[PDB]
Amino acid sequence: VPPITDHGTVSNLRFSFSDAHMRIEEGGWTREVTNRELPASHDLAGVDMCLKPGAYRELHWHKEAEWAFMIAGNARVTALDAEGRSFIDDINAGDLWNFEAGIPHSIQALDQGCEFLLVFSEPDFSENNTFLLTDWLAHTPKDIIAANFKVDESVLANLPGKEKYIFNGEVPGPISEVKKNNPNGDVPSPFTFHMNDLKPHEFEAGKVWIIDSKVFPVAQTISAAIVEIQPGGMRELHWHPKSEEWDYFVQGHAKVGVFNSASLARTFNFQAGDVGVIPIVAGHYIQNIGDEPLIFLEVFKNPIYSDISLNKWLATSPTQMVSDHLNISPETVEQFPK
Amino acid sequence: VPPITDHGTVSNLRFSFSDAHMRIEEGGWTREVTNRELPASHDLAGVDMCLKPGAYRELHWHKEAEWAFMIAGNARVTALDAEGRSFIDDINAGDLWNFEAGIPHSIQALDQGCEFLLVFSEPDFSENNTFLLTDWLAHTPKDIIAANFKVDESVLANLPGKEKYIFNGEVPGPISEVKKNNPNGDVPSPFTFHMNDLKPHEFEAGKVWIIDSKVFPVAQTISAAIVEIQPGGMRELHWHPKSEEWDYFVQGHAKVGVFNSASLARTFNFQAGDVGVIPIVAGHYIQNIGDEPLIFLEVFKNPIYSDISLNKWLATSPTQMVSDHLNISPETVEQFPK
Amino acid sequence: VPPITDHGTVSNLRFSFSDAHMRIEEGGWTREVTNRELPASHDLAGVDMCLKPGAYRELHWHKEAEWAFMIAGNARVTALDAEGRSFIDDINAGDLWNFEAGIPHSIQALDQGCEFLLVFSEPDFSENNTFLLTDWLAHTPKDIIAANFKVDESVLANLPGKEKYIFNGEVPGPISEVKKNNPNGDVPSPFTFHMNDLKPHEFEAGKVWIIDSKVFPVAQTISAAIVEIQPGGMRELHWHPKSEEWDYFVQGHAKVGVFNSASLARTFNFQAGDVGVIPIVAGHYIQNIGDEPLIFLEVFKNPIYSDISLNKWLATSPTQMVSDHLNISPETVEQFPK
Amino acid sequence: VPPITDHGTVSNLRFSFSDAHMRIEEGGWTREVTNRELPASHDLAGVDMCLKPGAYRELHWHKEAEWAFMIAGNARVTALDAEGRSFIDDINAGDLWNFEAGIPHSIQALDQGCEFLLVFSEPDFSENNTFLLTDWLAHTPKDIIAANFKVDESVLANLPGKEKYIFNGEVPGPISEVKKNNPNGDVPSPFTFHMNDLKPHEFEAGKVWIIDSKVFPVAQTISAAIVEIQPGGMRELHWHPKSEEWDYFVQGHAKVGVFNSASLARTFNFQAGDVGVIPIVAGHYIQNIGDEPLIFLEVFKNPIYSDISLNKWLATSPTQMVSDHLNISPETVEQFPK
Amino acid sequence: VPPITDHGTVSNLRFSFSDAHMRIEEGGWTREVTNRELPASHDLAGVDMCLKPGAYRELHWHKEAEWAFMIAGNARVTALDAEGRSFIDDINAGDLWNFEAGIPHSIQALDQGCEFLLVFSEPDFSENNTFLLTDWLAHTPKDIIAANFKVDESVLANLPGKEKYIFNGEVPGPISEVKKNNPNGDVPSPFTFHMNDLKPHEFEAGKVWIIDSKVFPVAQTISAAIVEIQPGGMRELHWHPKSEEWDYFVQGHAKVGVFNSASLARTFNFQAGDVGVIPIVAGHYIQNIGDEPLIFLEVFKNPIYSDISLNKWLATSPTQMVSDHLNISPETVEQFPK
Amino acid sequence: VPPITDHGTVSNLRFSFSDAHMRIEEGGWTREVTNRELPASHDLAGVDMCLKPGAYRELHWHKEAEWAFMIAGNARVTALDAEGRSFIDDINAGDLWNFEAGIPHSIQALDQGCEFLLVFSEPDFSENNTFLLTDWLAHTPKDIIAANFKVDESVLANLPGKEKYIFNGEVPGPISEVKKNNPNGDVPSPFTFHMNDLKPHEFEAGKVWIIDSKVFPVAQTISAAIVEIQPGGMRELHWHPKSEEWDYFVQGHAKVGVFNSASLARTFNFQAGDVGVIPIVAGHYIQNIGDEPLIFLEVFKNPIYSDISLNKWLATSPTQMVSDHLNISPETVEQFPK
Ligand SMILES: [Mn+2]
Ligand SMILES: [Mn+2]
Ligand SMILES: [Mn+2]
Ligand SMILES: [Mn+2]
Ligand SMILES: [Mn+2]
Ligand SMILES: [Mn+2]
Ligand SMILES: [Mn+2]
Ligand SMILES: [Mn+2]
Ligand SMILES: [Mn+2]
Ligand SMILES: [Mn+2]
Repeated sequence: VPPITDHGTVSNLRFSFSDAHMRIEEGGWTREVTNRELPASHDLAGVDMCLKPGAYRELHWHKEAEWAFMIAGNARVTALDAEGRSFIDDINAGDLWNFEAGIPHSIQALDQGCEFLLVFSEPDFSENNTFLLTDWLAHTPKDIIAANFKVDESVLANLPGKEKYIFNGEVPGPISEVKKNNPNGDVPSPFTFHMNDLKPHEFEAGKVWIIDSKVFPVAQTISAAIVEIQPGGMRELHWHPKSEEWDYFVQGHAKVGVFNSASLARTFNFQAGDVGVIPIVAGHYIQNIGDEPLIFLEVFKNPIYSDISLNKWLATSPTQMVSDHLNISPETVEQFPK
Repeated sequence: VPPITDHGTVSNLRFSFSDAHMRIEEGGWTREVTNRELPASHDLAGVDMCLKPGAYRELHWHKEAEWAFMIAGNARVTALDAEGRSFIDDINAGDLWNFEAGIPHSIQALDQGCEFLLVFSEPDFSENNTFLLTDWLAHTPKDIIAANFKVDESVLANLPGKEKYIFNGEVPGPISEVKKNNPNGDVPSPFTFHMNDLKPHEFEAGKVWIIDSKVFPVAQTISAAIVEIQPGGMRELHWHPKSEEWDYFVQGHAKVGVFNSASLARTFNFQAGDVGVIPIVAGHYIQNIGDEPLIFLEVFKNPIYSDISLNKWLATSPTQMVSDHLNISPETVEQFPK
Repeated sequence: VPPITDHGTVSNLRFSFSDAHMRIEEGGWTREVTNRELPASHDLAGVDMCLKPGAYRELHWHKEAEWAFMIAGNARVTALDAEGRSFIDDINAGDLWNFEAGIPHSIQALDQGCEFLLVFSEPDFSENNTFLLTDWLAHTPKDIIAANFKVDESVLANLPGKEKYIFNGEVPGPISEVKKNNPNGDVPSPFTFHMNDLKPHEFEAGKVWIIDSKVFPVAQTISAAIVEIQPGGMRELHWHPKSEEWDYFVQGHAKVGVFNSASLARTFNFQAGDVGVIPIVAGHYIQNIGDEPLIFLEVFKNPIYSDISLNKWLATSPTQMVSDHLNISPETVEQFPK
Repeated sequence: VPPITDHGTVSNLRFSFSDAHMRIEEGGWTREVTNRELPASHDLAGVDMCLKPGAYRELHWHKEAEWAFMIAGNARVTALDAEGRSFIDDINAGDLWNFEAGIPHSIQALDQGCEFLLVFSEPDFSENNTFLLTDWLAHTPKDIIAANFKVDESVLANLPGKEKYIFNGEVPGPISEVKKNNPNGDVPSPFTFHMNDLKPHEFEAGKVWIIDSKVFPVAQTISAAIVEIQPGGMRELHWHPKSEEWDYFVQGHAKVGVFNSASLARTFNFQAGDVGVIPIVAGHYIQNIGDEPLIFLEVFKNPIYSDISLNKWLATSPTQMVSDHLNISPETVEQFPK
Repeated sequence: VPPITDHGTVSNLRFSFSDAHMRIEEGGWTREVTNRELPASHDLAGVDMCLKPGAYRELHWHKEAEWAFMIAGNARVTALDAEGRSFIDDINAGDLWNFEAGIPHSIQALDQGCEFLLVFSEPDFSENNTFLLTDWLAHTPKDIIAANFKVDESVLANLPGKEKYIFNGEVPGPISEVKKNNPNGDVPSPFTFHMNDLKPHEFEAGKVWIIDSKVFPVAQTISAAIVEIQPGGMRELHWHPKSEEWDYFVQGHAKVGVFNSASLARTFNFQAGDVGVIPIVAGHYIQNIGDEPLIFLEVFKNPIYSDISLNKWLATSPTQMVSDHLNISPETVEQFPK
Repeated sequence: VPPITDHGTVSNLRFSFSDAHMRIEEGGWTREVTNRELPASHDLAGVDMCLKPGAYRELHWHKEAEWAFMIAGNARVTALDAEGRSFIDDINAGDLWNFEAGIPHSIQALDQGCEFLLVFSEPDFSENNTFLLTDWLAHTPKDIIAANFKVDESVLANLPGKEKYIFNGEVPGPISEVKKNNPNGDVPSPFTFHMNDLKPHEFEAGKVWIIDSKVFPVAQTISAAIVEIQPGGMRELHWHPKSEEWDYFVQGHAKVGVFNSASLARTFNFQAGDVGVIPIVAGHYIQNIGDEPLIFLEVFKNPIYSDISLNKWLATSPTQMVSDHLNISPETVEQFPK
């Protein structure tokens, strides 16, 4: 039963990962929520990926930018930038990584295994359309690859003739034991973000970690806010002035209300496996309706996080004006949060 | 009777605000010219709005950016930026304001009433599709609103159940009396521009006030030039190398000739209240053909104003080249203004 | 007969200037390759132009940005910027010029005649739809032109009533004797790039000059790399992470291999007159299959050049990782170029 | 001052031919209203053309189908169908003609001169991009034209090198003196409709002539209704179930009210020479608000005319239903016109 | 856990009505599945609507065509065609109705209440964007309505100023005593289809009712197949050569396998509330995986039903060919069903 | 060197099959020309296919329609229609076949081998995106297929795990000994057209076979004209009033001149392997400039062939009109061909 205040035609704004197709491979599985599942999304698409301990996410690159939140476990990522500088790191649950457009990279689960959420900067992304190393070489002439590698063709007899995508491997050693020497050195700012290094803005019902370009300098395309709200609390009525919002609910149960313009309003129930979308500058709230902390990510195709809270808007507006607006006494306006 | 020099298929570039449907409300009226009326417009849309003394344009926001030229009267504007800092000011005829995308604001006419022109950073804008405070709260559950405001549900019984848009109010007190304290402070650069602060570039036939981001720093999306051309004068043949041009004619009568590419040319007569469009990098002139000084706004979806004049181009081009081009002697080409 | 490793549906990527329609004029000829010829090109379009000694390319402008490589001969360019500062220079084979959007300019061949390649910042550009001075003036009322020049209309009796486009003239004098005085002075950074000022990056089989905004400051829209590859040489396997690639072969014979995503691969034979396109972030190689040096241009709609080589990528990647990927031992992997 | 019952954003639906550019030629003039003037039109475009006595509209053809209503004067039209069959006729004020897609034809005014309205089956038509006989031959090699006509090239010496479009001529002789012999014979059904052959449907306030494919068999693409409404009369509330409606107001002053769905309503005043558009299945009324008979054409891109009257709908609806809907007693519902 | 025989990226093809937002009214409720929920749907949109006894679905029309399947209960429909002929009928569960584009109609539940499925001839339809009688009259001037009904304005004082959409009423009397006298008579063929008049085609695993234009003459836009499959049964491997398929599952549990081209295949699990889509000419099967009979609707935007069965295709094909294809002996090919 | 009469921007209208990628399979080869090679084509796409004697083109179907011309050799086709009726026939060079949308079919070369041209009813077609029998079953679960065929899964052990597309087989026996029995019988009209059954209309320089739905009833989507032009002859100036033209040149060298509207004209040379495009209603000619007869196919997405010749148009127009048009004498006009 929807609220008495819902009205008009608003698109579906919710899709569960459990309704997504499961590509299962030895060493892990993958599934995605794209604009082919949720057409209200115009900026971002999400992939939920899981790797068994030591399993590879095959070396690859793509036209889109990658933003990743570590759901569980631990993993190692490697990458190379456009100036020939290399990057290597290990991360645990709660951490992020970020590869801007066309930056090649790898992921390998460590002893714990891993599950992570990836966000891609085009709404029509697909994991089955990424540029894979083994696919690339499987479709390059062996004389050409031999000339490139400066070796003889016989050495390349056992190159795969078909991609691996996600495949099993052994847990690697320590970084200092595996890191390869590069005369260009490392990338000047990490492609990774370790989350204890940031402390969250605390509000009444919970906490918010804001990770944008001002916190994570390489993240020039996608930014996010990790929100944790205790039971009975609520993310207050607000909107984002610059961009559509793309949500992934990590844990808990929420009631989400969205008001587009023109008497348009809809309310949805979200839970821990769901992706949601808030249209651009649409006014919305997210209320905890479960007994455990509600954790989710607001993600945006925008290097800068920004939002606007209704309470703040009214607090800075002349009191007689808000009173004439809301048909409530100035005295009662004066007691709203500030 | 068009000039014999006109040729080819050129879109219509003229539309009168008097030919737009007028939304009249208790306390004011509004009418708009968009790509639903002038499809040659690809960047901007115009709104002509009128407020009775003390009347509010309801607290609201939109996805688009706002640029406003004050036609008549006086008014007060309030706003809040993305970092929580507030803004309040009074403006008179000739002044400007600017709200970048998603910045909420209110307008209240003062004792004189006011008429103003608003320009929006999308060609398909509509005043009837704005995000209104009362609409938002009318479509939010009352328990949710109460929890947000941290008050009891009964307090919100007299909340409007329907938008106000433009409604009557009493002329407010002085800012020094009505302003609210904000621990975040004021916005660092005003959302307002007082036009007496600006000196015009003066040429033979008139004056041009140029207001772009180097003059009006918050205006990062839309910039403009106010042009006044005396009787017998002309805006010389020129073009803008980076963007389409959108005109509003304040006063006077003009003959405007536009040359798109490929032997396409069309001539229009404009008068006060007309909206016009010059295609991107199209060559054009604007001649005063009336008894009175001609005043209009050239407005652009571009942070930097720029143009290129024909006479300057020829004066800097080698004389033999201009001579071979125009079949005119070097001596008289040397006679052109520089 | 295509290689066994090619697979799938890849668009055509090759189009010959010899297959483009030739507009012949008094004083020169022109032909173009656009997405009306090569729909896989989404960013840029190419124009091949030839001018007889002393011949004019008519004074003109366009919405698009111009990046030009001088194929043969010598020529003079003139231009004017938005701040009223002028530019004039002479250039030889191998030199470049660049006029950003809407910057008006002219070209005149010198004693040798000239042939040059122009690349434009929209894939649907057209040489037959540029903004011509005489086309403009032929479609402006003569009273208006008279007022603009403030001459009497008698002087304008011989204005062309029709474009000239490309017309004959005398080889002009030295810059020092023909240059016109401009109180605003010259442009602060040249619209020209003399290739003798830049040393090539040299690798084993050849050389490449990289010219982008860090080398050629006015070129904020288009960048390029001029590549020369000795017989038996090859441009090593790589991709461009940010942009589509647009190629013009100057001289020689090449075999070009392209790997799009999803096991998509195609091989092409390219020749002296040919235009090619490599899709965004597509992996590719370019092998010289002739006995004369292969010269070509990689051009991009991007102010910064960027690429990533497979050799460097594997070089910076952990050896066990590369070995697990490619089904070859660490020992032979340790033998790849770096 | 719009009715208080108007609401919401409705496109502009009115455009006056007097605001369209007038292409004037020796022997006549032309002007058009297309989606470049009235973007709410998605099906049809209008042309208002005037020919001096004996004047030709040049032999031509186009991709679109044209429907013509003769406003004043008399004319002769000729055409050819796809089976090699020819057609020739004379027509007067009030008469129609119809040329399906690609059917070539000519128009020549007779002694009175003529003005006529043409309607075209694409909203983006323009008269300046029609296929002209002289244009065609002016851009065909003269040897090719010579071989085609089986003649030698010097008779083609005075072939126009440029179109004629509208040029002067002598009022031709009688058809029985002028008709050329065609072994394929005449077309089986005339490309013309003489309006005196048609009985009007008579209603309370006026007359309706309905001409669709059941009446005018060749007009398989465009149909129409000529409506005349007496002073004080009204075109009753109705809608057209299958297509958009395109109007030309021949004479009088009208108030036209349009209701799209979702509480969207707009009201316009129309006068002679105005073109209007009613969106698909939109409900509308047309009231005469002048003292002279209101005459206009409702035109549709549809071979069959159809409409549905509100009064008829209510009369055929169960009385308790109409009452339950309108909160009016059965006693009153039984009194509506049926 | 998907089958291994699945591969590649196929859009989501399943959406549950229970995940669609519910519009609740006094007397009924509504919910829809469109391409805002199911973007793979390119032809049709679905509405699940339920009415309380005596409740009206308001008199209305829409630009799209309506095809309706009666899920439960009984109801009365009324309509009017383009020739002024009337229609009224009652239907029970399992029956259909059909209103082509713009045909006005009403629905009123009888004593039992009703639930029905509506399918509309555009994928972006919306129940909240329908043309309602009262919405229309609420936005028509009262003087205009007074003239239209030929009554004085005092009678129209109680006209709704706002839509009703779905509202309560009394179960009406028999058609014979409530039917209104229309001098134009009844429509020539009913807008209704009583399913007991049609015998199903029987196959061993179930039954198929095929309803297209040859059986239901007014239904010229949408046709359907009602399929019932016993436990252990299967709708054999087949495709439809001319159209997309739009599915609504009435009862049961199904496993549906879809094979698009190019090794793309996906399998879904369907049940009672679900909507599905089969892309055009895609090969598919539907297996009953429950204990109860599986009942569903295959619906098409196509007046004629068509399919092609794999078994028949192979049976009519030369056995040497089928054997050469499938690597099966001829004798085994000879025992496939035919 | 293009004619003096060419002018303006025309798309490229030519592409050679020799420039298309050739997919080689044991037993044959295939290559295609689509809008990824020739973006001016908006209706049709071409495939050039060659099958070794006895080789199969795998059993398949597609969304688009097939119209095919037999270039050389002989072949056998099989198909099944939507009413369960089967078709089988063998054909030789010069014959056609036609399978409407979604009609499944097979091709097998006979003793001679075969090469044929296929034309498809969408411009973005690709042979590598066809629905293949083995692809379908290889991506269908084998339990499902076994239940479908009512066999044991053991039987399905050797089903391919991958498409066959083009594979070798033995040249089959006579139709009467291989045709399978079908209780529904054969299709009422053949999907094949034997060209010896058609007499060509003979004109002066050559012959024309016109094959459309009035000649070839199953061909309701694509029609064609086979044109043979003797040396020194020419296909006269003409245009097609209803559709774009798609050409394939069987034999010879041609000069083709195309006139779009608005002074747009371009001329191309076509030869033995070329595909061409003529825009809709564009006026054009095709002249033989070789020493052998020029044979080509004009193909159209239109069930009815139609064209309009300039000579017929002028012969049927009043002579004074043609004379005033062309500035030619009435007597010289009267000697034009008729
Ligand atoms: Mn990745
Ligand atoms: Mn938010
Ligand atoms: Mn300007
Ligand atoms: Mn240029
Ligand atoms: Mn490259
Ligand atoms: Mn015409
Ligand atoms: Mn009407
Ligand atoms: Mn309905
Ligand atoms: Mn089916
Ligand atoms: Mn032709």
